[PDB]
Amino acid sequence: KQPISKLTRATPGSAGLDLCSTSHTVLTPEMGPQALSTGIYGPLPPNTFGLILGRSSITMKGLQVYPGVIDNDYTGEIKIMAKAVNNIVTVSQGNRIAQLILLPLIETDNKVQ
Amino acid sequence: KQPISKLTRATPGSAGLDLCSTSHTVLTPEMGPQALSTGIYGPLPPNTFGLILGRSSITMKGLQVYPGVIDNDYTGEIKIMAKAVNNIVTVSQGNRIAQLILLPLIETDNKVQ
Amino acid sequence: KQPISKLTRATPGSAGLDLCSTSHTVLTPEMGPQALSTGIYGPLPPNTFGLILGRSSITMKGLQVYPGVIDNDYTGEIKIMAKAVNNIVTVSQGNRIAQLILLPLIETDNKVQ
Ligand SMILES: O=c1ccn([C@H]2C[C@H](O)[C@@H](COP(=O)(O)O)O2)c(=O)[nH]1
Ligand SMILES: O=c1ccn([C@H]2C[C@H](O)[C@@H](COP(=O)(O)O)O2)c(=O)[nH]1
Ligand SMILES: O=c1ccn([C@H]2C[C@H](O)[C@@H](COP(=O)(O)O)O2)c(=O)[nH]1
Repeated sequence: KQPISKLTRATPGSAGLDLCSTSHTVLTPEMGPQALSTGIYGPLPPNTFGLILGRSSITMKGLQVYPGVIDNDYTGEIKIMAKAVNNIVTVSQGNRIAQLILLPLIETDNKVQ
Repeated sequence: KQPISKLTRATPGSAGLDLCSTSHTVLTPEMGPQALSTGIYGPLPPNTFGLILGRSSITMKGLQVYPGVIDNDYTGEIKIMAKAVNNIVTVSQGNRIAQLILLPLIETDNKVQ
Repeated sequence: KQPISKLTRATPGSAGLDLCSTSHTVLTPEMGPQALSTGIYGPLPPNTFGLILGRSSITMKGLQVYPGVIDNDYTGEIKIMAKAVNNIVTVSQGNRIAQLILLPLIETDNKVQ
């Protein structure tokens, strides 16, 4: 059970923190959205929220990651929501399949329930 | 006709403001992108823009929300662009199907036309 | 070879900078994700990263742009990752098919490799 602080950036100017699946998973188009396990857990740094986005090299290989919002105070496991677009896609364990982007959480007076 | 200020957050640390459809809508894969009415209108707080994203529980049920950019000064109705991925999806009136994220609008010197 | 500074905003309050394809491209659903050339190159303003998102009018016409992360220091050509959802889509040269959003790049102590 690992916190977001254990994630790494590919390069200094990389916007995203790499996310890997902890399991070998095969996806087919007819399966629809699948939630892939990462072994990485919220919560996020104060005043930030997360966006899970695809890596372009993985998108172009036919695996769509659905953009996912990670709430600031989520303490569960970050999962990647993914779908094989046209073809059979195989994710090997430890392959980098998504990225976590951190963004400022703007305060508003919207009511909270 | 309701402003974004009438939206609510599920919880204090929730990144997104919940968006519901004002209509019962059935979607099938062959229908392609459909714009669902929300009865909620721009514009956005100063120096912010909006991103419409899916709720993960709804994505995993086979309804894809296409990420949508809400411009700061848009004064029209915020619609959710949505597609049934694989199966027939039914949206009941008032079910929460998307979320609005507010983000800082960065100024640039890019020319404006 | 044109920098992001040559991009234009539709309007002052437009969140996104317009991206056009430099080629006439026809897309069919069975083709899967295609990377469309823009002739526009990184890098991004300091402390920012980019998100490529669809234009709603183009999404509703059946062309899905996969959200793409542009790293701050990417110096290559910005490409639009796109897919025809259900039908045959034709992109004419110079038609605006996506938008670039600029966002703050938050610093973290995540290790960098
Ligand atoms: O791709 C995603 C999207 C969401 N979540 C988790 C974190 C979110 O805080 C929580 C609730 O999801 P949303 O309602 O924010 O979409 O689910 C993920 O693990 N992966
Ligand atoms: O999912 C969306 C995307 C856009 N719009 C509205 C607000 C945007 O300001 C306007 C123009 O769309 P874009 O060009 O920003 O994509 O359409 C929506 O209501 N829902
Ligand atoms: O839609 C996209 C996504 C990415 N890239 C380029 C810029 C990114 O910095 C680089 C690496 O992609 P990612 O790993 O950030 O997804 O590819 C694009 O040109 N278009």
